[PDB]
Amino acid sequence: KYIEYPVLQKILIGLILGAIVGLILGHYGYAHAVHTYVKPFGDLFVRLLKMLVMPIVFASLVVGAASISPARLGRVGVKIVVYYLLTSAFAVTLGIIMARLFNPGAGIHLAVGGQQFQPHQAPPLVHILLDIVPTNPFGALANGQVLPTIFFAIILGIAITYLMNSENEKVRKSAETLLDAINGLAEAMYKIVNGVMQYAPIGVFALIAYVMAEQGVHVVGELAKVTAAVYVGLTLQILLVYFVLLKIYGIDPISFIKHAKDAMLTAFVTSSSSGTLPVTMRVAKEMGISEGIYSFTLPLGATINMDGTALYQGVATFFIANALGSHLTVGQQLTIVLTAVLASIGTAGVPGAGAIMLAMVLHSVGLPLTDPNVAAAYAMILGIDAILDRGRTMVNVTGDLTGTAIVAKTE
Amino acid sequence: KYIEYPVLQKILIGLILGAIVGLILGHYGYAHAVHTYVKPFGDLFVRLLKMLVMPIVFASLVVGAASISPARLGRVGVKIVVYYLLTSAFAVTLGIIMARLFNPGAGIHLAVGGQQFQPHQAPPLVHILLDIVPTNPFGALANGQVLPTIFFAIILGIAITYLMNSENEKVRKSAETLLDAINGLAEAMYKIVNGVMQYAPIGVFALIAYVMAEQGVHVVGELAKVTAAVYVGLTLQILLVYFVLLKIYGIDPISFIKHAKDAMLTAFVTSSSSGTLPVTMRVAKEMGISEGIYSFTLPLGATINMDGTALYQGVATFFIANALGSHLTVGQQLTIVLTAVLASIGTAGVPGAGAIMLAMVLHSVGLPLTDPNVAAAYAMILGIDAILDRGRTMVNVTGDLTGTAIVAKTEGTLV
Amino acid sequence: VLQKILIGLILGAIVGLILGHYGYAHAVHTYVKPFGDLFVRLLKMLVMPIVFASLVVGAASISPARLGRVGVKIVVYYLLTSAFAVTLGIIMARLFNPGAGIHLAVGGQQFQPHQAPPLVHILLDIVPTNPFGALANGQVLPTIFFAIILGIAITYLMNSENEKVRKSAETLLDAINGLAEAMYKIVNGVMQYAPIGVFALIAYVMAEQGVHVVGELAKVTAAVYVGLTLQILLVYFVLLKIYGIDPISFIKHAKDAMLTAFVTSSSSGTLPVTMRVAKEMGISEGIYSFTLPLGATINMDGTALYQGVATFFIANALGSHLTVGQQLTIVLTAVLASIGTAGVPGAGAIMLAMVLHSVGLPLTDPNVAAAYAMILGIDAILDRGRTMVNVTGDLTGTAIVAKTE
Ligand SMILES: N[C@@H](CC(=O)O)C(=O)O
Ligand SMILES: N[C@@H](CC(=O)O)C(=O)O
Ligand SMILES: N[C@@H](CC(=O)O)C(=O)O
Ligand code: NA
Ligand code: NA
Ligand code: NA
Ligand code: NA
Ligand code: NA
Ligand code: NA
Repeated sequence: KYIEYPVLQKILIGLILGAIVGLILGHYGYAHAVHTYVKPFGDLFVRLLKMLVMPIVFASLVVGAASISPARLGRVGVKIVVYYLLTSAFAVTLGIIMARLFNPGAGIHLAVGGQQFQPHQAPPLVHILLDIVPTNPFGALANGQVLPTIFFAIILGIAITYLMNSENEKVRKSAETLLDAINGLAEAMYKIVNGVMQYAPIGVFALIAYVMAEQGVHVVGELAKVTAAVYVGLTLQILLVYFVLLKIYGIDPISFIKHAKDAMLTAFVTSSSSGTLPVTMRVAKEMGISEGIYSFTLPLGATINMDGTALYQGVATFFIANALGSHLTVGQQLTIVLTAVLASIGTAGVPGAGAIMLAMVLHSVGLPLTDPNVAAAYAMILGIDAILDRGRTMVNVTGDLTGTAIVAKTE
Repeated sequence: KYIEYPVLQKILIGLILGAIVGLILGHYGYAHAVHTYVKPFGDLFVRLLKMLVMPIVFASLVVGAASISPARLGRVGVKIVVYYLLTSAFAVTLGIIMARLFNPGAGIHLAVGGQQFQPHQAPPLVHILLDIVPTNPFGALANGQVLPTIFFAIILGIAITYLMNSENEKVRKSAETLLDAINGLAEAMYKIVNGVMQYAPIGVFALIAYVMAEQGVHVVGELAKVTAAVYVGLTLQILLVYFVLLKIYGIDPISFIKHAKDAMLTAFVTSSSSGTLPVTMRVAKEMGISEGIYSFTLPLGATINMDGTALYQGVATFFIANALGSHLTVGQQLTIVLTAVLASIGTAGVPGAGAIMLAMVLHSVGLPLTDPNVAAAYAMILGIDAILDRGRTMVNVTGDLTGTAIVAKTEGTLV
Repeated sequence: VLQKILIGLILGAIVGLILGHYGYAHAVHTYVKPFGDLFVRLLKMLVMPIVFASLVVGAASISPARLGRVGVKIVVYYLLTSAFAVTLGIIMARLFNPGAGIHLAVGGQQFQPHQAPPLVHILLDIVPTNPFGALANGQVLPTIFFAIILGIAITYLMNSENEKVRKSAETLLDAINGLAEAMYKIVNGVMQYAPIGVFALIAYVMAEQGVHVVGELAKVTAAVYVGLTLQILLVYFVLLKIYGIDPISFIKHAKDAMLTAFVTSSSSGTLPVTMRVAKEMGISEGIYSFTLPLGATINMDGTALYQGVATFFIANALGSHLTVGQQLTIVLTAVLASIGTAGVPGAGAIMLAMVLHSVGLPLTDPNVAAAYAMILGIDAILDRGRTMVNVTGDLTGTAIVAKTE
C-alpha cells in the first residue's frame, strides 16, 4: 500500500477525481456524508499549510537577510527592478480589470455559519504601519501575527551579518552558530513541506469533494469562470505587454518566443521558477544574451517579479469578496494592486505559495481568514490552485525573460 | 546547613515526616497555619514540574525522532511490540477492574473553591484529532498545549534526519547544529530536573502536610485504599498474566522469577527502568537468553511497555474522579484504557514522570488540571507517588523480561 | 552620536512651543506622535530578548566552578563594589530629587501606583509554569528565573563527562549569546532613531512645563555624575590607600583605559586597552588575564549606580513616592541587572528596563513608559560618563587582588 508517484499529477488526479466524486455524491443522495467524513481530511490539509508559514517565514527571511548584506550591489540592476515593479504592478491591475469583466464569486451566496460575511472596516494606517514593529518579537511570532515576524526576522539577520564581521573571533563564531541553526530550521521546514505536498493529493481531493457536494453545480461554472478570468488575462498581457513593449522598442518580439521555447514549456509543466531557472538561464544563453546581464537578472526575476502570481491574486481576491456577498470597493481595489505586488514580490516560486501568499493579500483589505465565510471560500480557490499554478508560472518566468531581453539593450 | 543525601529516601522521609507532622497539626489546633505557611512550598514544587514538560517534551521528542530515522527496522520485533501493547492494554484494564473493587476517592467530597467539580463534556473527535496538528507550532508550544507540540517536535526531528543526509555538505552542517542545540536543551532541562528532585523532599512534605491537616483522617485510609488497589492489582497480574501465559506456553514460569532475582530487586529499590537496565540486561544473559533478541527487546521494553504505570494511571484517574464527586462514566473508562496505554508508552522511566504523565490521562476524559478541584486532588495522588513508584516500576521491568522470554521461543535463522 | 541628540534635545525643546502656537491642531501633534510611537514600539521590542539572552550569558559568566582561588577573590570584591555603587546611587537620588517637579499624567489618567499583589502569589509567579509562554506573552520575572536557571545549569554541561554533550551545550550558548549581540546591534540602531523619536516624544513633554524639565534631566546628569566621581574618591582612592597600594599614580598608568572608556563608551573597545593598561602598569598575567575579562561583563559599578538613580527618577516623575525595601530591592535588582548588562553602549538603559519591572513599575503602563522614554532618551550622555567607572572598577579590583603571593 505505497506512495510512489510524481505528485503534481497525484494532486491533479486527486482534483479531477475529487470533482467527479464530489458532484455525484451530493446529487444521488447523501449530501451530508462528505461533510462528516471527507471534509475532515481537507480540514487537516488546510491546517498543515498554516503549521508552516510562521517558522518558514521567520527562518527563511533571516537567511534572506544574511544572503543580502550591504554591500548588496543594486547599483546596476536598478534598470531591471524598475521594470519588474511596473510589470507586476500592471499585471495585478490587469487582473482586477479581468475580475471586472468576468464576475467570479457572485452567483454564490456563501452563508457558512448560518450567517453571511459582514466586513469590519479597516483601522488607520498610522496604527498598522506602527504594528509592523513588534513590541515583543517572541509574542508576535508566537500567537501568529506575521508583519512583525517579518520586520524582526529581517532586522535580526541584517544585523547578524555585522557580527560575523565583528572584530572578535569568538563573537563571529557565536553569530554563525545561531544562523547555522535558524537556517536548517528553514530546511527542516522544507522537509515537512515536501511531506505536506505528499498529503496534498488527499487534501485537494477532500476540499473540492466537499465544495462539489455542498453547493452544486454552477459552482463548477463559477470556478471555471475564474479559470478563464485568469487564463485569458495571462495570455491577454503576453500580447498587451511583452509583444507590445518589445515591438515599441525594436527587438523582435515574435521570434523571442521561439528561442524561449523550453523555458516556456517547462514553466507550464514543472510549475516552478526553481526548475525553470537552469532552463531559463540556458535559454537566455541560447538566444545569445550577455553574461553579467542575464546572470544577475534572471535569478532576481526568480523570486522578485512574479507577473502572473500578481494577476492571479488580483482575481482570487475579487472572487472571494463576491463569493461572500461583499461588494469589494475601490481603493481596496488599488490596495490589492499594492498588496499583490508586495506579495508576489515575496511569493515562493515552488508550486503552492502563490495561493498561500494570497493568504495575506486577503488579510489586507479587511477579509481575514479567521472568518469561516472567508476561509471556506479560500478553501475553494486554494483547491483549484493546482490548475491556475501551472498556467500561472509560465508568465512569472516569461516576464523576466522579456525584461532581461529589454535591458539587454544597454551598451 | 547542607544538602547531601540519596534523595529517594529524602523524599520518602519527607513523606512519612509530612504525614506524621500534618495529622498532628490540624488536630491539635491551628488547622489553618499550614494553609498559609507550608502549602506555599507545595504550590512551589507543583509549578516546577510544570515548568519542565514543555521544553523537555519538545526537546526530548525532537531527539527521539532523530534517534528513530527510517530505516528504523521494526521488521523482526513486530513480535515483541504486538505483545507489549496487549500487556499494557490488559494492565490498565486490570487497573480499572481494581479501581472498581476498591473505590478510592469516594468518601472525600473535595469542594476546594467553595464549589465542587462540574464536568465539561468532551468535544467531537473530529475537532480534537485535527487539533493534534498545530496551526502555529510556536503558539502551540508557547501558551502550552502539548499534543501539537508533539506532532511538531516529531515531524521536525523526523524531517531533520533527511537533512544531515542531504546532498549539500553545508546543509548537513546546518541541520546538525540545530539538533545539537535542541539536544542539550534536552540535557539542560535534565540538569534542572535533578535539581527539582532535590527540592522534591520539601515539596512532597508540604503537599501531604496540607492534605493531612485540611481533611483528616480517613483520607489516610483513602490513600491507603489506593495503595492496595494498586499493589494487590500489580501482584494480581504477575500471577494472572506472566505466571499464566508462560505456563500456558511451556516455559517454566516459577524459576523464571529466581533468575530474574536482582532485575526485580533493584526495580523496587532504584524505582528506575534506567538503573534496572544493565541489571535487566545482565539478568537476561544470566538466564541464558539469545543476544539479538534481548539486546533489541529489553531496551525497547525500557521506554515502551510500562505495564505497571498503565495500571497505576488507570487507578489514579478513578481515584481523582471519585474524589471530586464525579461518577466516571464508561467509554471514558475505555478511553482511559487507550489513553493510559498511550501515556505509559511515552512515560519516562526515571522516577517521577509516571504521575506526571497521568497528568494527560486526566486532561483526556474531561478532567483538566486547570480546575482547582482536580488539581488539589492530583496534589494528593502525586504526593504519594513516591510509594507507588517503587512498587510500580518492579512490574514495568518484569513485563518486558517475560516478553523477552516468551519471544525467546522463535527459531530460526534465514537463507 | 552625542552631538546629534543634544542638538536633538533642542530640536525638541523649542519645536514644541513654536509648533504649539504656530503649529495648528492635531497635525503638529501627529508627526510628534507617529514619530514618538514608531519609537515607542521600536524601543519596547528590545527589552525581552535582551533580558533573556543577556541573563543566560550572565549565568554562564558566573559559574560555581573554575571560579577559584584566583576567581573567588575577584568576584567577592566585584559584588561588594557594585552593591555599594547602587547604594551610593540611591544615596545620590536622595540628595538630588530628579523626577519630582514633573507630574506625568500621560493618559489623562495619571499613574495611580498599583498596590502589590499578595506576596505568596507573586513570589510563586517568579517560577514560570511554562517558560515559553512566560517569555512569549511578555512577563519578565519568570523570564529571569528561567534564563538564570538555564544558564547556571548550562555551565554544568560543558563540564559533563561526555565530550559531545559539552559540544551540544556550547552550541546552544553560542547561539543565545549572539542573539544577545544581535539585539545590541539593533540597540545601537534605536539610539540612532532616539534623536528624531525620543526628542520627538520629548518635543511634546518639553513643550509643557519647560522651565522645570530640562533642569530635571540635568538634575539627573549631576546626580549621576557627581555620584560616579563621588565613589571614585570614596571607594577606589579609599580602599587602595587603606591597603598600601599607591592610589593616585594608579590613575596615571590607567590613563588610556580611562580615556577610551569615556569616548568609546564600551567595555568591548576598552578591553584590549584595559588589558594592555594592566600590562603597562605591570600586573601579573594569570591575574589580569582572568580578572579583566570577568570584570568586563560582570562588575559594572557605574551601570549599577546609574540604574539606582534612573529608577528613582522615574518613580518621582510619576508621582509615586518610592518606598523603602523597594529601595533595597533596587540594590539587589540593579546589581542583578548590572551583572548581566551588555557592555556595548545601549543595554545599560535597556536593562534598567527590568529593574523597573521589579519593584512594581512595569513598562506596560504608559505613564511609566513615557518617563522611561525620557531617561532612555538622554542615555547617550550618561552612557559615555557611566562606562568610565565600569572599567575602572575592575582595574582597581585587579590591582587590589594583585596583592596575593
Ligand atoms: N508557481 C509559482 C509559485 C507560486 O506562486 O506558488 C512559480 O513557480 O512561479
Ligand atoms: N518509575 C517508572 C517511571 C515512571 O512511571 O515515572 C519506571 O522507572 O519504570
Ligand atoms: N556603556 C556600558 C554598557 C551599558 O551599560 O549599556 C559599558 O560599556 O560599560
Ligand atoms: Na519569476
Ligand atoms: Na515572488
Ligand atoms: Na519498561
Ligand atoms: Na513508557
Ligand atoms: Na566592566
Ligand atoms: Na554587566
